[PDB]
Amino acid sequence: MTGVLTLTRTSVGKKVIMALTGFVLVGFVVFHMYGNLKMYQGPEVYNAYAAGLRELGYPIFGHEHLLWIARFILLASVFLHIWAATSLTLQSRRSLQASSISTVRRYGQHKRQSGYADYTMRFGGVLIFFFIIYHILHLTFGVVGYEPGQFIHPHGDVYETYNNVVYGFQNPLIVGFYLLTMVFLALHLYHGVWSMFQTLGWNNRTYDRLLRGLAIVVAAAVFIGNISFPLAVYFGFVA
Amino acid sequence: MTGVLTLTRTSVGKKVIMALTGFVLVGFVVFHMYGNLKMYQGPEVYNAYAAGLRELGYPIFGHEHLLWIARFILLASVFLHIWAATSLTLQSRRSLQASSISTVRRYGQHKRQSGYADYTMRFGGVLIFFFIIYHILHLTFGVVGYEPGQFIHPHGDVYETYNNVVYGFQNPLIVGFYLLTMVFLALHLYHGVWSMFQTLGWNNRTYDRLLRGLAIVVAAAVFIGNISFPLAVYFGFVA
Amino acid sequence: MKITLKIWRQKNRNTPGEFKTYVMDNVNPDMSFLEMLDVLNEDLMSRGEEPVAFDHDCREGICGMCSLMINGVAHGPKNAITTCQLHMRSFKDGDTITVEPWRASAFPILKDLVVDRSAFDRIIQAGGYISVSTGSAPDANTIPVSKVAADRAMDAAACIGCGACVAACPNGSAMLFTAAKVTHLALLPQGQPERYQRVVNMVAQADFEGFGNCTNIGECAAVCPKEISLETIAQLNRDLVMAALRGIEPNTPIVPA
Ligand code: HEM
Ligand code: HEM
Ligand code: HEM
Ligand code: HEM
Ligand SMILES: CCCCCCCCCCCCO[C@@H]1O[C@H](CO)[C@@H](O[C@H]2O[C@H](CO)[C@@H](O)[C@H](O)[C@H]2O)[C@H](O)[C@H]1O
Ligand code: SF4
Ligand code: F3S
Ligand code: FES
Repeated sequence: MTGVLTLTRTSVGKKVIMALTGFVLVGFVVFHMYGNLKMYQGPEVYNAYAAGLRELGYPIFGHEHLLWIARFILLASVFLHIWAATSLTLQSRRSLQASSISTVRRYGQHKRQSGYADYTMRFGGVLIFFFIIYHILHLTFGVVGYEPGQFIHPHGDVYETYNNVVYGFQNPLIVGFYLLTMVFLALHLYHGVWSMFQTLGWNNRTYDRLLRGLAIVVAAAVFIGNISFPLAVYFGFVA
Repeated sequence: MTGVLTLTRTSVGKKVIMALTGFVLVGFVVFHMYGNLKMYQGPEVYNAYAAGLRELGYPIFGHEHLLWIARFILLASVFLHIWAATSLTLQSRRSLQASSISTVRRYGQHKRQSGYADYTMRFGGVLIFFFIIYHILHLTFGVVGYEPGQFIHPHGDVYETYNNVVYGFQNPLIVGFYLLTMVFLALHLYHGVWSMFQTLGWNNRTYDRLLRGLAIVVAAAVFIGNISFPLAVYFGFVA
Repeated sequence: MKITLKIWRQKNRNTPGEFKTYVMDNVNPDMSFLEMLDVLNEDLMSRGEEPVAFDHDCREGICGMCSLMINGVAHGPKNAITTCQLHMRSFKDGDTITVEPWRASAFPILKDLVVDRSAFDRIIQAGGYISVSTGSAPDANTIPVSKVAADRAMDAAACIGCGACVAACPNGSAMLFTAAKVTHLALLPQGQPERYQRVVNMVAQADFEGFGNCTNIGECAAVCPKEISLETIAQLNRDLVMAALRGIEPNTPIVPA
């Protein structure tokens, strides 16, 4: 009688919450990569994009209103995703502790015929969480992993994100960490884009191969772009 | 089993394809006429509109990003429309060849009671195809219908569409061709704007007269708007 | 055929088990796996050892009592067959093969290879039926059912309750079993009046029994002996979403006696 909050009670309801949140997060990731593609055009276009994000309909919607609304929606979605992930992972871990040879091995021999989605998805989720924290702390605020006197904060209406990026991916450790995170995110998307359509029930015999192809292409595009950025910055193609 | 591509197999599916394509093409025609109405304001406003087409969502999307997407959608729709029209016309020609007096007639005497839609739609479609071929080659590219040294290509970020328009409709033959094409397109819309709703099944007793009136008003508006241009340019009212 | 077997051996629930090896020198290629186990049990009894215990009633792949994990694959390496149907012409001379029970928290291990699958019965007890009493049924041809709907309902309804889907997925989820029952009851008009409650109840019961969630991996469909497809899970998800939109609340869970 509570209503749509009934999804909190059951495991399938948590999966549905996770699917909707995954829709929002996949949309954000695709749009973010598309916007970040502009760094190849030049520093002028990149800074214009960065400035225009805040002035999204500036005469009518005020300053930074839409960006703050989008940030709030993204935070809510991420928190719901994390909560459902942790709950479901703990529940599925409880289902195996009673009957297992060891705490690290379920069967004496087990051959999988449909992929390793659980391992990849969960480990990639944890890595993506840590990467999100570090990336926000490293490029939005510029207080970690950055030489002193090299970060230019937005001073009024002028943005220097091109300078921050070209001076950000210079330590090889940072670019390696970014590449690892992007590989795991590529696998994450490659499974989740189809999984979220199946979870909501928008799947049958006809559309299964189409959805698999859509997941493949989305994951490949995101992976290619997001590994092209820091590698190009490090090697000097983007200067 | 294959899914939506089942519409390719039957005649009614091809008519549904034509209906959706006609929706897109009617929308484009109306929007294009509305945009071209601006040249009565003056060269400044017309050139501003032409420039702003290539810059939609300037600080979000790239240069000529939405325009190329719209161009691709228009090409896909036009190709589907042509393919379905050719297939169905050939089929209906086959249906009337075994039993028919002579070869250009069907009945010794035949009196239609519901209008000459087939002749109008088919001949207008062929004429519109040829007109589009000439139009893209006339105003967008400027390689035919021009005395040398009169068409100013878009140089950098400036546009001279007003100059090309005022130097385009000077030959009486070209303006007459435009007259004929616009008349035939007016008839085409006057039938199609209702035929699309009937073909998609969104037609009852109540909405038949409403949809017929909507078709009449759309056809008349498009006709008047698109015929006001070449006459004004030729007579010198737009200079 | 000379075959080496590694059988899981556990005395009871509390006593821990271990793997034991038995070598069989002569094996008929065309006898089924369970008959090999029977010959091994006869040899063990002759020697003076404790025979291997396993579930088997029908030996036809219909009852669903047989349940074995052979070489890491449920119901043996061949697909779309049960353990009783697995004839060992599909194995190789000198092969070493391991057999284990199902492994789940909701399927306690009772003996060497026998498990407790009463959680499936409890899942069924919480809404997996049509509440029609005897004597009140109308005439058979009162409600028409299209041939396609009846065929899909029969495809979903041919579930032998073996529990291999639970032992297939890593999460240890009974999503395929629950989805098959929900789909079978939801494709007929007689199942309409209480379907949106039904699914919710059933899902809750699974969560109450100790099963995991479904990551949409798909091992269950590849292991299932009756080719129950993933469209059943999509149908269950649609039903549960629709029930949540209606404010349907799960009832009290079915506590075991
Ligand atoms: C290596 C490729 C990437 C680069 C170069 C990059 C760069 C940036 C930059 C410069 C900003 C600040 C935007 C601005 O100041 O206007 C930003 C914001 C952000 N990035 Fe990335 N990013 C990358 C990949 C990612 C990925 C894969 C994610 C997803 C996990 C991500 C999540 C974010 C988030 C959440 C923000 C903050 C958005 C906001 O607060 O409005 N980034 N990124
Ligand atoms: C980059 C942002 C992310 C996106 C776009 C994303 C996307 C998805 C999608 C679409 C699904 C499938 C949802 C469903 O089928 O119901 C999924 C599953 C999952 N995600 Fe994420 N995810 C992201 C980040 C994370 C994070 C940060 C974690 C955890 C720390 C995580 C852990 C999981 C887990 C555990 C699952 C499977 C749940 C299960 O056990 O069944 N993901 N993800
Ligand atoms: C100016 C762009 C055009 C528009 C907006 C347009 C619009 C329409 C519409 C709305 C219909 C009725 C759809 C239906 O009832 O399913 C239609 C039918 C038709 N159009 Fe077009 N059309 C255009 C160009 C063309 C072209 C270029 C051709 C052929 C070369 C053509 C030939 C036809 C034919 C032959 C039919 C009817 C065929 C049948 O009923 O089987 N049209 N058009
Ligand atoms: C006599 C009335 C018309 C005028 C004054 C006119 C004006 C123009 C001008 C100046 C251009 C070149 C600028 C550009 O490339 O965008 C153009 C292009 C074009 N016109 Fe027209 N036009 C007329 C009729 C039509 C009609 C009725 C249609 C609809 C079928 C049409 C479809 C197009 C298309 C598709 C382009 C190319 C746009 C592009 O993809 O770049 N024109 N028009
Ligand atoms: C960044 C913010 C997010 C991180 C912090 C939150 C994550 C930490 C929580 C760990 C899990 C505890 O979360 C809690 O899980 C239990 C049991 O799994 C759920 O419990 C409920 O659902 C489960 C199955 O879904 C059933 O047993 C039953 O319906 C009910 O007990 C609670 O609804 C949830 O609140
Ligand atoms: S769904 Fe398949 S594997 Fe699961 S119990 Fe039923 S028949 Fe066995
Ligand atoms: S393999 Fe397991 S994760 Fe779900 S889809 Fe089947 S129960
Ligand atoms: S013993 Fe009955 S299904 Fe195998």
